[PDB]
Formats: sequence, C-alpha cells, structure tokens
Amino acid sequence: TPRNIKAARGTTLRCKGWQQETILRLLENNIENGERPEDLVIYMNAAKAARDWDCFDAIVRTLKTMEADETLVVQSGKPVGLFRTHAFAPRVLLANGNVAGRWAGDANMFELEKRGLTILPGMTAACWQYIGSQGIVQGTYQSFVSAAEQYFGGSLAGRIILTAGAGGMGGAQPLAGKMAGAATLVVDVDPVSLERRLNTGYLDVIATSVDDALARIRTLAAEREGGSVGIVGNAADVFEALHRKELRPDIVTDQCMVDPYRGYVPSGLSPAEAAQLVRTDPEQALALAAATLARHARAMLRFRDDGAVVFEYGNTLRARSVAAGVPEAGELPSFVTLFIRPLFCRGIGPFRWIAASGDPKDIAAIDGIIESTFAEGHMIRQWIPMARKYIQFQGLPARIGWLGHGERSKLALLVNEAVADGRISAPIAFTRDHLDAGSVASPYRETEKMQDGSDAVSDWPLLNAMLACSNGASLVALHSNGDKSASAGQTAIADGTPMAAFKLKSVLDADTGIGVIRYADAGYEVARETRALHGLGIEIGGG
Amino acid sequence: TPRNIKAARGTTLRCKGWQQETILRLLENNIENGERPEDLVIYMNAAKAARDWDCFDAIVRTLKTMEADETLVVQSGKPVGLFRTHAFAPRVLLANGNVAGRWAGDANMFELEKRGLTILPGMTAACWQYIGSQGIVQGTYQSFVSAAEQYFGGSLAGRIILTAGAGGMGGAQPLAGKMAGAATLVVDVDPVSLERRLNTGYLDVIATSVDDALARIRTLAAEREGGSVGIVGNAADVFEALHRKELRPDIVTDQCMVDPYRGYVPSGLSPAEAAQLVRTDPEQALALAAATLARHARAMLRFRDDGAVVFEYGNTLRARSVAAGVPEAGELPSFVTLFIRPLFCRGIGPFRWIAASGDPKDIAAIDGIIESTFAEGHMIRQWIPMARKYIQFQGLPARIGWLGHGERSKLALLVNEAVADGRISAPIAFTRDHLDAGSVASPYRETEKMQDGSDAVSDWPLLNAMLACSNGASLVALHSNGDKSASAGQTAIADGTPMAAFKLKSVLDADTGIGVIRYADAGYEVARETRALHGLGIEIGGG
Ligand SMILES: NC(=O)c1ccc[n+]([C@@H]2O[C@H](COP(=O)([O-])OP(=O)(O)OC[C@H]3O[C@@H](n4cnc5c(N)ncnc54)[C@H](O)[C@@H]3O)[C@@H](O)[C@H]2O)c1
Ligand SMILES: NC(=O)c1ccc[n+]([C@@H]2O[C@H](COP(=O)([O-])OP(=O)(O)OC[C@H]3O[C@@H](n4cnc5c(N)ncnc54)[C@H](O)[C@@H]3O)[C@@H](O)[C@H]2O)c1
Ligand SMILES: O=C(O)CC[C@H]1N=CNC1=O
Ligand SMILES: O=C(O)CC[C@H]1N=CNC1=O
Repeated sequence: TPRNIKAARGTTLRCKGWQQETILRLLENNIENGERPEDLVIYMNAAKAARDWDCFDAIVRTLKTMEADETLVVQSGKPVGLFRTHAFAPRVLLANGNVAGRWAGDANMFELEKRGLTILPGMTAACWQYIGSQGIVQGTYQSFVSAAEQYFGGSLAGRIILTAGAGGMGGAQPLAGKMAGAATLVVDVDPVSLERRLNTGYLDVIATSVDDALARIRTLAAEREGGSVGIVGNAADVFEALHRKELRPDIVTDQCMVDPYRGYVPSGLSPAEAAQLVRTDPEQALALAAATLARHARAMLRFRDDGAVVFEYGNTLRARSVAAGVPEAGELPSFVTLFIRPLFCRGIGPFRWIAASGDPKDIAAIDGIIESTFAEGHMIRQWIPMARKYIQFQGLPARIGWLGHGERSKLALLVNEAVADGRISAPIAFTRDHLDAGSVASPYRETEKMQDGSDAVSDWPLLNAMLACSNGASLVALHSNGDKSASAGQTAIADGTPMAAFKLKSVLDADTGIGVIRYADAGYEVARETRALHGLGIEIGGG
Repeated sequence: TPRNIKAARGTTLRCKGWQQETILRLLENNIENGERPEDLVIYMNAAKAARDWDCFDAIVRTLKTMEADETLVVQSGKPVGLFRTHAFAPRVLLANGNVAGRWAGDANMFELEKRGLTILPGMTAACWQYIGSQGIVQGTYQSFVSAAEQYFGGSLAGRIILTAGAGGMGGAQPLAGKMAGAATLVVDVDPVSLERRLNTGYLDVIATSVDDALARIRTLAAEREGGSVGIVGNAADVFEALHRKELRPDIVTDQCMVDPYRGYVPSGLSPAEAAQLVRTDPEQALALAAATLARHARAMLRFRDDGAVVFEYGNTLRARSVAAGVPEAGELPSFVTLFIRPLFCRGIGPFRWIAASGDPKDIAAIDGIIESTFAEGHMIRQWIPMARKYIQFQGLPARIGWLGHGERSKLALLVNEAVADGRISAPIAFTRDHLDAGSVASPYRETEKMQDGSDAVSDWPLLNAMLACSNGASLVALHSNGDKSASAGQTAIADGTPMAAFKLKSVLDADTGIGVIRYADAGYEVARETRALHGLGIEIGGG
C-alpha cells in the first residue's frame, strides 16, 4: 500500500507553529514532486528525502511536537536528536552524505549506501528544498541565452539544440530550449520520463522514431520557432544515428544521470534491466555502462568537430567519460565556466521561494512585488513573465528567481511585510539550490579552473553553513557528493514576524556575502569590487 | 627581527569586550607555547595559527575593533569577512584545511599548502585552543594506566615503557609514563626537542648514549620508581639497538611526526637536512623516509613478538608503515580501541580551560571547585592532584580535565558563578581537543572499527559544529587533516554574565550529547543507556 505523500494545503497548523509547519510541508512537497516518491527518491535516481520510511515517520512526528526553541538534528536522513537551543537558532540541522575523503570513492560510497550507513543527498533532495523541474529551469534557460549571445548573434531562432536526459532535472532542458527560441531535441531511454515531462508542460511532443524527430525539428527550425521534441532511445545509439542522418545541431549538451551504479542505462537495456544488473553483477554493469558512455561521449565530440557548441551541463559526463577511456572528453567546456561564473561573481544564484499555503495567488502576489521593485531590463524583470507564461506549478506553488547580493534580502523583506499585512495568506519559504557562489566546492563543476587554482578548497561551504546557523536560518544542511564536492543549503521562512525580518536580512546577506568574498578571494575583479562596495572585506598588509 | 608573541596578562581590555579579548589572548597563547612560534607553527611540525604574519596581524586588528554582535570569518588561517550577526552567535567562525576529498591526497595537500591555498590546521593549532604539552598529557596518562590495568595487574612499578617523539605533543609521553609508575624511555632525533621537555618539567634526564639510557632505565625499574629518560637518536636506529642490547620493554608505542613531507627524519639526517631534502628533492626525501619508517615499524613489531604490548598512539604510524611496505604493521592495536572508546561512550573527553587573566590563582580556584564538587574516587578527583603536583604551566595558566556528559556544563556553570562574584579574576575559556566522542570522524584513529562499520561517516563533526554555532559558542571551527579525517572545535567563555550561563549550558550539553548519540547510533550499549537516561534519543519504528 502506497504512501502517496502530499504536502498539506491551507492555513491550518498541524505543528506547534508556522516554522515547524513550513518545514514539514517542504519535506512533504519534496516527496510529492519526486521522481520515485514511494522509494523516497526525489531526483538523480537515488537522492532521497530520508534514509527510509521509518526515519521519515519519526521526522514528521518530531516536527509536529517540537517547540520553537528546539532544534531537530538529522544525520544522513535519520533523526538522531532533539536539543533545546534558542528562538534564534535553526529548527533543523542536517548533515547528509558526508564521508571522510579517503573512503568516499564511488565504489565505497555505493557499499555504504547499500548497508544503510549513508544516503545520496543530492543538493535539495535530503534537506527539503526541491520544487520539481522548475528549480533548475532558469539556470538552464540562462545557459542557452548566454550561449546564443556569445556564439550565435543573440538568437536561437532557426537553431537546433540536441541533448539527452529527461529526468526530474534534465526534464527542464526541452522547455529551457523552447523558451530561448531553439528547436530543442531531447533523448531519453525511458518513455515514462518523456511522458512525465509531456504531462507537466516541459515537453511539447514525443517523436515516434528518429526520422520523425528529425522531421519535426527541421520544421521548427525552418519556421524559426522554439519548440521541443522527445525521442525514446539510448543517447549512445541515438546521437550516433542523428549524426548519420545529418541533424547538424548548433548546440549539443547532455543531462543524463551518468552514474553507472545509479541509473545510467547501457546500450540495449532498459532502466529495470540495468538496475537489476547493478544488483546481481555490478562488475558487468560497470563494464557495459562505461562502453555505452564512451560511445555517448564520442558522439558528442563528433558533433563538436563538425562545428557544434558542445558543453557539459553539470552531470559529471566529462570526468566519467575520461575514466571510460575518452581522454578528449576532458577538453570540453562547461556551462559554469562559459556562462554562470560571472553571475556568481555578483552573488547571483538560484534563489527560490515556496508558498506554504499551497495557494497560487501567493506566488502571483510575489511576482507582482518583483515587477514593482526591480528596474525594467533587470534579469528578474525579463524572467518573471517567462515563468508566468511557461511554468506549471508542481506541488506547492513555488518560483525560481535568480537574484544577487542584497537583492535577495530586499525581496524577502518585502514578502515578509506582505505576509504580515495580509497580501500573502501564509508563510513563504526562501531557499536556493546549492549551485551558488558561496555554498559549494566542486572541481568538476562549480569551481573548475578557479583563477587562483583553489578548485578543491572546501572551507567555503563549511563557512556558509556556519554563518547560516549563526544568522538564524530556519533549516541548515551540509551535503557531500562522495569525494567530489561539498555544499551547504539553508531555508529561511518569511512568516510576517519581526524576528523573521531580522533573520531574513542577516541570513541572506551573509549567504550572498560569503559567495562574493569567495570569488573576490580567487581574484575575479567584478567580485573584488562588489566586496569593496558592500564592505565585505578585511584589510591585509603586504598586498 | 622576531615577533616573540606573548599573550596579554592581567585585567585590562585592549578589545571592546571580554569575549573578543579572551579569543585574542587564546590566539596569542597558541603562539607563545608553539614549537616554532616565529613560523606560526604550534605543533606537529607545520600546524599553524594563521596562514602567515600578515593574516595574523589582520586577525588581531579585527578582534580589537569588532563589536559583540559581529562575527569574524576565518578561512584556512586568513580573515576574510566581518558580518553583523547577533549577540548569541559566535564571535569567530573558522574553516581550516578542508579540501574536497578526491584532491585531498598527501601529495596534493603538500602542493596546495606550498602555494598558500591551505594550511595544515591540526586540531587546536588553527582555532586557538592549544595549552602546550598539558593538552594531551591526561589522555596519554590515562592510556598508560589503562594498559596497566588490562595487562599488568594494575601497576607499572618495575615496568618499562619505550616510545619515540618528544615534540610539542609527544613530549607529554615521558611525564605521563612517570606519573603512571613506569621507567619511561623516550627517543628523539633532535636534542633541542629533549631539552625543551627537560626545561618544562616533562622529562627528568637526558641520556648521553644508548648504554647510559639502558643503565638509568634499569635502575628506575629495579627501584620500582617512575621516571623518564631521553635518548638522542633516530627511532629506527635506537629501537634496533635497544633490542640488540635486550631492553625487553613491557610497553612500546610511538608519537613521532611520521609525515614524510613534514618532519619525519630519515636515518642519518638531521631535522634540517630532512626539511631541505623535502624542498630540493622530495622524491628522494620520500624514498628515504619510507625506508626509515619501515625499519622503525619492524623494530616495534620485533618487540611485540618478544611479548611487549605495542600500540599506536594516534600519529598514523600504522597506515604509513603499511604504505612503506610493512603490511603486518596494519595488525597493531590502537590506544583508542584499547583504552579510550569506552570513555567516549560516556561523552568523556579532553575538556580543558584557560585563565584569560594569566593568573595561576584562577586555575587553583577551579581545581578547588572540582574537589568540592566531584565524588571521591571520580576520575577527575584522582587527576587534579596529579596535575597540581607534576604539571608546570606554559603560557596562560590552563588545566586539562577530562569530563563527561552533563559534568562539563556543571563545572562550567560553577566557574561562571565564581567569575561573577570575584573568586576568579577574569574570564575562563572552556574548550577541548577535537579528539572527542562527537567531534571527529577518523578511520585511522578515533573511529577505527566502529561496531557498525561507520568508521568513515563524517556527518557527525559537521553536526557538532552546527550545534555549537546554534547554541552560542564563542568560537567554532571545522578542520580536516587531508582526506583522512574531519573534526569540529568550539570555545565557550565563562565571563560571569547570565548570557554566558545560558551559552555554557546549551553548548556543552549538546557537545557531549551529540557524541553520546554518535556512539549509541553505532550500537555501544553504554552509550545507548546514557542516551536514553538523558533524553537524547528519537523513537524510530521498525526497530
Ligand atoms: N546542471 C545542473 O545544474 C544540474 C541540476 C540538477 C541535476 N544535475 C545533474 O543532472 C543529472 C540528471 O539528474 P536528474 O534529476 O534529471 O536525474 P534522473 O535520474 O531523474 O534522470 C536521469 C535520466 O537519464 C536517463 N538516461 C539514463 N541513461 C541514459 C542513456 N544511456 N541514454 C538516454 N537516457 C538515459 C534516464 O532514463 C532518466 O530519465 C544528474 O547527474 C544530476 O546530478 C545537474
Ligand atoms: N595521540 C594523540 O592523541 C595525539 C595528540 C597530538 C598529537 N598527535 C600526533 O602526534 C604526532 C607528533 O606530534 P607533535 O606535536 O609532537 O609533533 P612535533 O613536530 O612537535 O614533534 C615530532 C618529533 O618527532 C621527532 N622525530 C621525527 N622523526 C624522527 C625519527 N625518525 N626518530 C626520532 N624522532 C623523530 C622530531 O625530532 C620531533 O621532535 C603527530 O602525528 C600528531 O598528529 C596525536
Ligand atoms: O550535487 C551535485 O553535484 C549533483 C546534484 C545537484 N546538482 C545540481 N543541482 C543539484 O541539486
Ligand atoms: O588531527 C589529527 O589527526 C592530528 C592532530 C591532532 N591529534 C591529536 N590532537 C590533535 O590536535
């Protein structure tokens, strides 16, 4: 018998107070929007909201009975203690997925998870900050727009984007590409993944074959219209076929789950046969997945040699391809270094907010505060109309709205006032992905090729989490992805009170502040000037 | 021209308040007691108080001007930002030495430190919690006493302890062994190290040769008296010679710095020639250091085959010896699993406190509160007279006093009252090593062979640091030692105020609480009962 978790709607408390209730609803919202919610899996195949259902039930009970001056402590998805702290402390502290680095290799991480000692935490899966496919779509859209500005004269009309991966997060690629004007073709081996994008508005059409997809993409390109087409098939086989048939894409990227232990499908298997092979014969699953990934990466490089702009989109494809024997895949650029890093230098990152009421009018109210607040032509003034027009709510109504240093606390204080005075019906939860300037160390991705070589320095997310606790964030998390990266998340709730006014301002300005500091420290001049302008620095002699 | 840093004494503020002043004095005290203070090196050859002297000068300026509701942020020894937080937040957040695990190997850590991107933080070096050789001496003493209880009928009279390593931390072995009744022989390659122990009261006599050392040790053993003798020589050569000459030690351990990049001396070189070889030809320095370490480990194993109790004392000798080609060294037990783990199950760990005044009467006052507070026969009632009789103050007067869950906050509240009412002249700083139940993940040491296999799970120190911030610790740090371990430190200051009363109780009970939780989670029955008794648990079904 299925759980079918849904977040509570409306304005009735089941907990002792709105801070606790909002976090409960965020946890419930994660599972409501998850890719495999009956396994607690939220996205990327195995990133979970809780270690297991008994752990989930205990977390829920504790949120319903904890006081506003108590702090629940969660360890890799498992509630482990409830401490009396104080009103200005967080209500929940989480550390998920962290393993000392020498033993945090891929094989040992898989063993530890299989024995119940750890979970794959993702970024927003295990600390309850997921808002469905919307959470990533602004960054995927921004990446395509910036590609268009840098390499295609500022327009994707008539241009073709080819990608793979229509999962919980990759599912935003087809919509991102359509919004940016491109004829967008997404490959996924699982027809269920395409149907789920088709039903949530993220995909327009599912093709019946490669030939059919080719025809529909050429039509969109010839009309110079944005639209998206899905193909069912393995990226390795389909990318090869698309080259034989002369697709000639302008952009090629990929957002499959390429982890051979967790959801990469070898050529000729289904998702279920692959999961079963990992269970019964992992050495053969690994060999088969590497052979498919090698072809997959070679197909992208073949497009790159014909003239396509090929980049990695944050799924570790390059490093895993190099390990599977494609050394040239290590030479591919990344969306971060081509498009996102100059935004991080200004503290601009995937800020986001969730209506705890479940009422879409609460989001439309905040979209309205944004249009009265931010200058015309600002990034956010261009984005909110796109979101309004193209993005269907999933679970609790929520909005991705990238904003930068000082802008996040400005918006959150105006929302907190709007909660206090009745324009918004219930608290708003502010959070963000961990793909942000001051909250992640990740040499394969966010911090690849730092100007000063500090790629792997992970002091920075630890400081980000310690500041969030010290500033009164409602919920703070520290996550790792094996031995490859470390990140910090935090949630801060606008409940209309003055206490929340103080917290929203302290937390969010320090959250973007430490990111600006981090990039100024690396030597990025735009960050150094932002740091100086906002008084974020410390004067050190002998410079 | 040398800095010659000394902590300020007396009751005059140079900062805006006693929280800031106490932390300034702790930072100054670290360098005053450091093994190489003109290089900012505190102990283990390269663990530093600050990234460099310019960083140190900026930290000092900021401590003198920051307000009581501001938080200084330090990144691997470098001040990087000053944030407005609140009165109940920490005054200093530090993250030192952390590198994402895939790139945190020994060779890359050495490169990153050489380029100024990171520091070796030790545990108490980079977050200003060091009290000279006293910080480790209770744990070294406790280890010898427990060895005596388990293997020698409860007495070391007439017994011989052989060890190596008379550095800042290894220097406590000769005194620990003497206090426990043994004839204790310590080998060190550097006569300066022995002279410094001889001058601070940690070593009785320096031998002039192996033959001389042998004679003085046999005399102490025959009188059945405790005493210590130092030999100048390389452990590899001296341990071999001691076996040829038939020392027949009862206990053999080692506390050299065995890191070949940082202070392990190959056989036939001096400390200076070795440091120079690392600089000019590190591949040969590594080869020579491994050959010496192999012999060093084989000499210990030869004693073990004659019948000595041989254990590792926390310096990574086993793992580095296995890497140097001695696989049998991996089979040696460790002081943690033989002697310390049952203390961690009760939350008992290296708690410690420092008189900010610099006045020894403030320590004697707290020694007196302890003798009126703790039942006769309690561990601490046996230790304080030993400390009083054998331990010379270094720098600011300070006391190591291992205590367990609820005992630490009990003592700290009584001290805070004694500060409020004049028995103690100025604030007392409470802190601890990071070798503690809830504050370190370390498979080679503190968490080797956890009953449930969770050795490498490092969620726990991250939670320890997040709780310390949320509970108002004065100073919180997160440290790593390469890819091998992660730890959390915190300092909480008894300044006589009610605000400090609240903080001391919240911080310290959560600091020991999370350690008890951590061991109960692993299945240790004494910890599970402590967790139940103090209401630290969370009920989870399907158990
Ligand atoms: N770029 C970013 O900022 C960003 C954001 C979130 C997710 N990610 C990464 O994106 C990846 C995907 O995440 P997700 O949540 O969408 O994962 P998911 O598990 O929900 O979806 C992965 C999809 O890949 C498909 N797939 C697997 N092997 C395939 C193959 N050989 N050919 C074709 N399709 C194949 C599966 O059918 C599935 O639909 C992960 O690596 C995740 O870490 C990055
Ligand atoms: N067991 C514990 O709880 C504990 C506590 C603190 C320190 N430590 C560890 O103890 C070790 C020593 O720390 P420290 O602060 O004393 O270091 P240190 O650098 O101050 O002293 C190391 C000493 O080793 C000597 N030495 C080096 N190579 C030698 C050789 N081949 N033969 C003989 N002597 C040799 C040096 O002369 C030096 O005096 C480190 O690994 C540190 O991490 C463990
Ligand atoms: O942590 C990671 O590197 C992968 C998952 C994460 N990436 C983008 N968004 C997410 O939550
Ligand atoms: O962090 C480590 O493993 C070594 C240094 C540390 N050991 C004991 N005491 C200390 O401060």
